[PDB]
Amino acid sequence: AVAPVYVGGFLARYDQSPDEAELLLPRDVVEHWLALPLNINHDDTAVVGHVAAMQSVRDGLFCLGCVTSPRFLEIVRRASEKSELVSRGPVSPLQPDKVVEFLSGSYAGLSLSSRFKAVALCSVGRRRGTLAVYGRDPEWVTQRFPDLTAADRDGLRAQWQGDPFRSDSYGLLGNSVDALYIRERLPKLRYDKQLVGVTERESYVKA
Amino acid sequence: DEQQSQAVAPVYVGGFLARYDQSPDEAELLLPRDVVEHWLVALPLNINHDDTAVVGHVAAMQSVRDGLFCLGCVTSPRFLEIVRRASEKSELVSRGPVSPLQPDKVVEFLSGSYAGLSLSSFKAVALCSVGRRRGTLAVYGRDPEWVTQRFPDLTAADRDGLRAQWQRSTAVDGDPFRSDSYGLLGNSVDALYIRERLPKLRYDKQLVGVTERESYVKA
Repeated sequence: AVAPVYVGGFLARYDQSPDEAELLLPRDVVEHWLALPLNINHDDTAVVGHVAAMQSVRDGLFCLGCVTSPRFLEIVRRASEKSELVSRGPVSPLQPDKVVEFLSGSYAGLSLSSRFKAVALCSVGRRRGTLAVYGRDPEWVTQRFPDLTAADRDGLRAQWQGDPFRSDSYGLLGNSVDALYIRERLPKLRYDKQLVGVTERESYVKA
Repeated sequence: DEQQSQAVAPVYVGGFLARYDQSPDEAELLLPRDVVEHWLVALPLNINHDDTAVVGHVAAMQSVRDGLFCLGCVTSPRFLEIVRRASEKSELVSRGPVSPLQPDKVVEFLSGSYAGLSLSSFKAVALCSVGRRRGTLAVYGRDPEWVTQRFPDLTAADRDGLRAQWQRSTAVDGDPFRSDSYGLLGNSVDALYIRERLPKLRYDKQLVGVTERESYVKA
């Protein structure tokens, strides 16, 4: 469980038009700019790992991150054991993985904060199509996305191939109540799941 | 530290455990007035039906015109301290309650997290994210009278009945809470996937008229 956990997904979809103008992120700007810390919902006292790769592809900006913080993984491990959702396990093929499943359930989205400053794991991203996919092997995670080509993965593989977490369970729990009041949280996540062709039938995605 | 102390003071919670005017689709959730009044020592108060998460006790239970109403008291020092620490790391709580009300981090976190009531078969009363029976909105407050007053359906007669009960030292209490922050965190992801959580909660609030009053309810 405490072993590293990889997370991948789109930080932005070019064909997607943001609601707020501030979330506009065109291809040329992204390509022009192309390690970023990985934190929990933009709280820089909650860094859990780092972005291990970023690739601008046909449909958007894809990234792969690695959750390495032992403190964070341990807190997650303990919490996962007290989750009814986690206890239900994944769908038929995949084998149970409490930590990966808790992470899939709690932080189902990605959020690129451009103050690029950091990638935050959050309950749902503010940009659509930013579903977060967790797994123990980065190849497997990248393979969860149909839009990526072999050439796309080669570029990503080339990249990914003191505990920074200064928060606690209390902080994560305080974050959880905020998550319950995010409007259209599940519909957004399902929309994202649809847009990137990821199913619960071949991943740990809970939405 | 002084305010920190107030935060961990007792929290009362009130609301209907069942609405006689609501017909549930599932038979296991049926709870008729005659059955309630017949069955009608303090019941334990727990978090989402977890025996290892008892946070207090029920201080009053009353069958009134519109359903079964109950009042409970959250007393566990450990649970309250956990909640206090988490409440300070919540954007929702930072925004505060509707104007006139005094901010109360602990009361607000409880109002946001465990907005529903769920009566288990009487064995216990559980604070949950949303109850399976409709109209089971949970209302938190520092004083029993105030909480009871948030419900327009209760008459002066109804309150006098409840009051007599809570003014009356339970067997539930040292600290009965045998869980921790990790336990509550684990449970919080479960709540994120309950279907139509917010709509149900808004329907509940309007059904019991808590909308017509001002409270710490976040839904």
